[PDB]
Amino acid sequence: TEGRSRDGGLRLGEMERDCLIGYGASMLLLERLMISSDAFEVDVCGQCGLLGYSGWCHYCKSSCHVSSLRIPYACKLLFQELQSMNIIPRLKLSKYN
Amino acid sequence: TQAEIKLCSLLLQEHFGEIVEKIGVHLIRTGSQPLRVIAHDTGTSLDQVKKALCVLVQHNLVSYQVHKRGVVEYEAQCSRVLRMLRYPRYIYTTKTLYSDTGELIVEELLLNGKLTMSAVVKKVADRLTETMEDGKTMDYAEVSNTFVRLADTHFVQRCPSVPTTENSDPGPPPPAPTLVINEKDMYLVPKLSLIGKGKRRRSSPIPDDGIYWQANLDRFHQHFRDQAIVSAVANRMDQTSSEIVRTMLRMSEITTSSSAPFTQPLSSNEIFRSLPVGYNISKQVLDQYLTLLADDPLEFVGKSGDSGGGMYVINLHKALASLATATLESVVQERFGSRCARIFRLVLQKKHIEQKQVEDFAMIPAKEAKDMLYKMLSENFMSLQEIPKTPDHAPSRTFYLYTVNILSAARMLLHRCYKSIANLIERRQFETKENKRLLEKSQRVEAIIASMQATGAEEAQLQEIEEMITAPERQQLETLKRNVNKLDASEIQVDETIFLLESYIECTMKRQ
Amino acid sequence: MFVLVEMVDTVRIPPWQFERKLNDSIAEELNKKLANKVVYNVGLCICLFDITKLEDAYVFPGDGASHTKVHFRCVVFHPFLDEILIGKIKGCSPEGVHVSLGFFDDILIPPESLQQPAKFDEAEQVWVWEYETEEGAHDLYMDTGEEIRFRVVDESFVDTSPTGPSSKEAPYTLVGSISEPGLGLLSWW
Amino acid sequence: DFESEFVEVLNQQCFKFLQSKAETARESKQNPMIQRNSSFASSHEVWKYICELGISKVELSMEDIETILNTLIYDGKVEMTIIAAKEGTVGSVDGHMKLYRAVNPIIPPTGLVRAPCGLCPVFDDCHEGGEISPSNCIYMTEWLEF
Amino acid sequence: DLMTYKGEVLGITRFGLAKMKESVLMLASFEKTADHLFDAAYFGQKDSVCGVSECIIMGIPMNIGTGLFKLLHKADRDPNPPKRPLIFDTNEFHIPLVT
Amino acid sequence: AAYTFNIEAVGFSKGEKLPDVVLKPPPLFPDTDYKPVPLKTGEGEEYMLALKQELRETMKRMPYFIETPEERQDIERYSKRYMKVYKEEWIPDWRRLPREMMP
Amino acid sequence: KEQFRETDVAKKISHICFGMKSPEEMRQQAHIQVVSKNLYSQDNQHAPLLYGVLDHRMGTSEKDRPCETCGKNLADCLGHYGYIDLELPCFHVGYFRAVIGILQMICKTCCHIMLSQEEKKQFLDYLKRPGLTYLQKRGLKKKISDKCRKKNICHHCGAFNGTVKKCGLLKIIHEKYKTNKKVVDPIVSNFLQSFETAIEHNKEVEPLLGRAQENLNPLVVLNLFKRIPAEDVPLLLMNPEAGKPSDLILTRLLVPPLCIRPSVVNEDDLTMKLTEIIFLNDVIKKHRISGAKTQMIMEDWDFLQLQCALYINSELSGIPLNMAPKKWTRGFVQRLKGKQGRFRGNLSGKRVDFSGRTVISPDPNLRIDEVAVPVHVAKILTFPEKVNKANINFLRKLVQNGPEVHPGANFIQQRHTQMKRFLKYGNREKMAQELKYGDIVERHLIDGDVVLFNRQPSLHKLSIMAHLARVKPHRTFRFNECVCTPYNADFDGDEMNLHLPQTEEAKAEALVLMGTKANLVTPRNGEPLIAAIQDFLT
RNA sequence: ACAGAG
DNA sequence: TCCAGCTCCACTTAA
DNA sequence: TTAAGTGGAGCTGGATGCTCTGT
Ligand code: SF4
Ligand SMILES: [Zn+2]
Ligand SMILES: [Zn+2]
Ligand SMILES: [Zn+2]
Repeated sequence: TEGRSRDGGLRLGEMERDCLIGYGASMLLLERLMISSDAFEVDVCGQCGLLGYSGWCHYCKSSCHVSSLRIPYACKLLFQELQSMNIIPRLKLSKYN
Repeated sequence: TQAEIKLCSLLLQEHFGEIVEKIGVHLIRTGSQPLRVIAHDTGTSLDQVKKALCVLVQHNLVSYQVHKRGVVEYEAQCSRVLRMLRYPRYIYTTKTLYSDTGELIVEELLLNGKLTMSAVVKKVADRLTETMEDGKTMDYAEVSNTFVRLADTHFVQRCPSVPTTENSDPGPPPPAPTLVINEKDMYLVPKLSLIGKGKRRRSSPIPDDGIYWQANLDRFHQHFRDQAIVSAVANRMDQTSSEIVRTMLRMSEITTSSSAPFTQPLSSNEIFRSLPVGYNISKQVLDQYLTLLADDPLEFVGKSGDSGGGMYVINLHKALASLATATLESVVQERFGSRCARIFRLVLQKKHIEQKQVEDFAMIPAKEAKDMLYKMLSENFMSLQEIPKTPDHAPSRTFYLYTVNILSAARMLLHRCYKSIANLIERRQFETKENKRLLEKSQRVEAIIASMQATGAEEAQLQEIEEMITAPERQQLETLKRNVNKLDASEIQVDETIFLLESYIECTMKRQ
Repeated sequence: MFVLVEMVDTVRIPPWQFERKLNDSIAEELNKKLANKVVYNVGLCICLFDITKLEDAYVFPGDGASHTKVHFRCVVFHPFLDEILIGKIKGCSPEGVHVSLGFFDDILIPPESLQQPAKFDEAEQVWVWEYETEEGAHDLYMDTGEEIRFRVVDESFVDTSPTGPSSKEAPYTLVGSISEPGLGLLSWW
Repeated sequence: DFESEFVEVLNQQCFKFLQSKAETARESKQNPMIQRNSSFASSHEVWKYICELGISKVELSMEDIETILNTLIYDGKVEMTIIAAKEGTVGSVDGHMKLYRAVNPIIPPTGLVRAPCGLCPVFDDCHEGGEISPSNCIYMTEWLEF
Repeated sequence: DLMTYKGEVLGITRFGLAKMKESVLMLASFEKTADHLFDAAYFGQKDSVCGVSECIIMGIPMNIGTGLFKLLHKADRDPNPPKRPLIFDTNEFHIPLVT
Repeated sequence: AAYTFNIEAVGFSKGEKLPDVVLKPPPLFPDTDYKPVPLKTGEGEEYMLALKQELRETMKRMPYFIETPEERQDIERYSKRYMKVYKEEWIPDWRRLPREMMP
Repeated sequence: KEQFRETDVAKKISHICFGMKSPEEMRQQAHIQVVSKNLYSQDNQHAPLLYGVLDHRMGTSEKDRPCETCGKNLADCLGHYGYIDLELPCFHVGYFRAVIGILQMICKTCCHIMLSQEEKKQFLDYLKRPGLTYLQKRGLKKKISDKCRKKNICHHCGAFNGTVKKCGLLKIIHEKYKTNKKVVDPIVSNFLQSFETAIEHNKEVEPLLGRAQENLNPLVVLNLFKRIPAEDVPLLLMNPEAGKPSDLILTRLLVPPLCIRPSVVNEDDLTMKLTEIIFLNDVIKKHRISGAKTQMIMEDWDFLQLQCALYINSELSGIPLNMAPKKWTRGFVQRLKGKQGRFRGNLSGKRVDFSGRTVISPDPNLRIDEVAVPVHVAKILTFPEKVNKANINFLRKLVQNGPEVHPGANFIQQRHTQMKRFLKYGNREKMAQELKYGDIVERHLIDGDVVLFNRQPSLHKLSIMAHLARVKPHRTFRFNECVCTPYNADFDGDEMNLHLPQTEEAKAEALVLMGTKANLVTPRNGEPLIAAIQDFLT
């Protein structure tokens, strides 16, 4: 949340992101903006590229291609504010090797 | 053309298989492609591409033209694959006009694409041994007598032939031989003194080599164009009025092109000798029909002449527009009622009309006519004109004039028919596939009868066939067969709507 | 009666086992994951046979554990069609005869493939075989499981996957036959 | 509108008078040029017949039945030819006169309406694998039964 | 050198940046956020996550800095260990039956 | 309740007779006022129907019906010669076919 | 017995392929159909309706009422979609300049693309080269559409094709029947005289009949786009695997899950626009039966073209005066654009925890790489230290101190459990004896923790460096005054920020790369910044 | 929406 | 409040 | 004489710094 009245927490803004890039700090820029704000996982169907739930793609009606993915929650919110606009963000997931 | 590519995906699967339709649909969908990328973009082996291309270049379904750097590109004909649906109508119209030998001549050409004349007169005479009995074989004379009568009437045409390499470009072999049509010898048949007998399937060098014969699909469509016009006059005026229409179009078979708005004008002095003599009609009563058919505002025929007595022409493009209108207005009545078809005939005649004039001129009140207007703009039978007072184009200061456009509604109605047939094939293939347990069980009880039919077949094998548990299951197999026979027949009858629509869409295009 | 099945896999080795040779820790980890389980199209995996190629041991960001891609071969109980086996009976049912094969248990001798002079029981579970001269209709298939010799004619794979979101059918089935002359109990032939 | 309950019966009454008059010309078969002229009906002829039948108390005016016969044209059942008023019993237009004859439709009905696909109100929402599909349709499984 | 490596002097506006960078979310994270999204929907344009600004959005570590290289663990491992010899299905005893 | 737009620009000048609230969605298959026209019969229309079903069984048997090749057969056995699917193979006229299509 | 299944399918995102849905892949995604207009039931139960918006088969947005599709709470549900049917089609406001783009290239009669046969072979050979970039695509649509707009006749059907341009808000015109002062064309001379019956009753047709052209609308351009051949689709530069031209005109509309539009804003502006779209699908549906004029049906349709436009973008330019909104609502674009959107406000920069903020004050008795954290902030901030062989005796004592004495611990977490026992209660002498390896003790911030440190207007990279923390009893952040040059701190009521990194790798990237001893020189010109200042020079 | 602070 | 693209309109060359 | 390709002029749509601290 926002302020001192609401026990808010401080803001890595747009400019402070630009300083952490300049140091080349990759995992610190990962820890500040994913691990300690809004870490989350989603079920993704690797066949149709859409988001599923509970290991069940309701689009394809199957459970043989669902997979977990580490994503910030504000991007999962983006991936559902874009489908209502009919701008479908289809994913293709490879193995993490 | 998503309905066309869906429907062509089924006709290639039923008639050629699965590893050929992936090549066949991809050529329709994307365009002319060289050979190496079709194996890449689809993923089959390069040998199975060569099998799928040689079966599609056989049946005149894909073409090939040489391009820059000597590469060969394959281009499919989407209109040609849809004419694989009209095969049972082709084999029947050569049974009415020609003998049962000529019924089998067209059948071997439509099932092999390209054959030599020497091969087809053998295969038809072999298959006609089943149709006969008692020492009478089929001989190669009377088959070829039916064959050369087809080439006189252009139902069988010669394929484009190979070029003579001794005359044109001797030396290095091209990747593709670049075939070309020759106008003179399309119907100039090769002579065959060689005769023989059709073998009765007992189971116990070629002078026209390269001369391949194929079915001329453009000839049947000229013939089917006649019966759409002739049987239209037979319903409107008279059967004697229809035979005169039948007489003129039969005379106009060889003397006009297949795309001509006005045919060759024939004088009434020579129609009289051309008519069959069973009609007790004089020359003066013949001139009475030709001046009352000229009095029709539908303009099936016209005067278009003064010399040589009574000069008269019969119309071709305008006769299709009267049929495509009747094609388009027959569906408005059957989908939305007779009172809605009153409006669709009203707004067609008075070319631009509003709501208040329709309810007056058609005697259908408000709130019942306006429902029949609004369900047709959503079905795209009818459009608005929207003449504005201001360039603001605001809805509160303008006039919405209803308008029926024939061409945009005919292309729309054709696009519904392609999907309509694809749904019938999908319902039949669904009920065929889900009864694959019933049909094989009914096949195994018939295979005991089919295998060992005569040699060592005792009489104690006829009671173990109905004895299997398929005996109450025959209710469903009869419910199967009454479903397949209705969906196959409805698949044929929609093609009658396509030909009346597609001929009107083809004839209105200038193709400049 | 087995087949080797060549597979690839990515194995996580946690960092408290860095004292031990990696060839031993992979083999322990793949047996903890593939043993006594029916892989769908290939059958029932018994144990690891050998490791054939062992690629690089990466360390990914966000973890200290070493991930390595492993090429290996695994021994799999998967009898081919028309093979002759020997095993014991679990019991009898009107659905058929349940044949036990050591580790494996789902072998159904169907009543349509039993020896023909007896095909149905007298409302009893235990199946019979009527020979005319001796032992008419009482030659029984005992539930204690004397050794028989049967011939596999059908095998089937049912995909035991979840249908629907989250919050026991037999996956590897086998149909034998006994009707051939010489099959059956080891006493009879 | 005048009345939907009133003009609905004139559609099936005026057509039979244009049918029998076309039927007696068909039974005449004297001269097919004159048989065509034997099928045309005068606008004043058809108007004096319907008011003779005794349908309504209100008088059927000639200016209205001149317009009810246009609905027989718009239903595609009769034609209309305007001739000059060189001679006539009335000749209600100065120098003109109208003539009606009942005709047939051009074609038998199309093959699209014989399939259930041409009549479907949810045709645009049907696909291969979704909810509405040909493999589970009601409109075919009804039509396959009878 | 960044302004002039495509043969033309390009600004550091949103107009010069639309011609240099290829990532769609990098374009949509700066200016005209709506129009780049509908254009990528129209063209069907696929987008890698190779850029820096969309590694920060998608939560994967970026490529510059300490993400440029990969680390290997130096375990006591023997690649290609001695394989177990087969006994039955060797190739010298099983010449096929068909001609 | 009031909306963002003006209702008076949409309509409703009296202030009453607003449309009712749809409680349950419409059915998948709304019933029809009109029916399919029955099929055409006759000795010509039925022979084409008889000829059509004969073409399916014919063209599935001809060698132009290129089936997919089988694979992943498990073992070899002597009964392979008894299970060999024999069918004659058609060869085209290579003078008409391009050179790139030889097997 | 049990079939093998791969346990944890962790996968990495390779690429994102944008696209669009067909209007009947929306039905395959969604769970319910939304037909009702009212938000809540009228009774005192305050229950949501069963086939309207805020149905809980589409998700939940409060802790009290769970979801119905999956039976899970707010914390676990990924949200589920519904859909709305439209009685008449409407333009999608985002693709409206692309619907005009397709209409300028294809023929408006036969739906083929207006090119010669040789020109199709040229561009489709350009599209086969590998590595075609997004810049090379957008230049090609300029080159293709400029070749189509130079032709006035089709090379395939031969029908005339005029200009296609916008003629107001969400209206498309086609000048098919243009005239000149020259000899009149035969096809345009038929259109200007076929108005015969309309002039008979309406007098005002006669001044206006010259201005009559073909007015396109989503009933017609939907029907044209279904007849585009699939060979001619990539010349429109649409990838046909991500979208079709038929999908640009919407006829069905997904509604978002309820966690996109939370129940207490009471309702969101997206939910209130979805009420007005459902309401207009009953206003049009009633007027088609109750016999409204064509002037009313078109106006209602226009309202629906406006209400699906303001649902997506609520900042349009050419809204008429009688249809302009009274107040300002958020569409989807306004919650993506700007500084307070998703991309700048919630994605590129976001609020973090394990952070503090205090007034600063000087201290020269510290080193140049140390910072003095107050004890009130050192008890709140925690670093999760894993238990291993080297720190077990230390962490047992830090558990035994507890949450109130300073070298202490606020939480404790078991080995393979995700639940944190809050260590203020219970006997900590018992939970210190049960520390197994792999447990996480969330100790306080102690002497030697790498901590980031930031003054807020951050102009260069030395505005944020990392120090080593030391705990001191007062209430301010404190550092040596030689470090006042990079931060540009001045001790006049100055607030600086703090960040405790929560990972070992986040520590070591902060110590090696971002320390003060490794950032003495500025990266701009190599001059030293950490050096002496006033009263250290004097 | 306004005022502050650096 | 300032600034690139898009579209409309006269103005020569060329036949 | 006019078809056409290219200049100049007007319209349109986009953008305008970082945080906390309170009412
Ligand atoms: S719903 Fe069934 S019957 Fe109706 S059009 Fe679709 S496939 Fe044909
Ligand atoms: Zn899926
Ligand atoms: Zn849920
Ligand atoms: Zn065109």
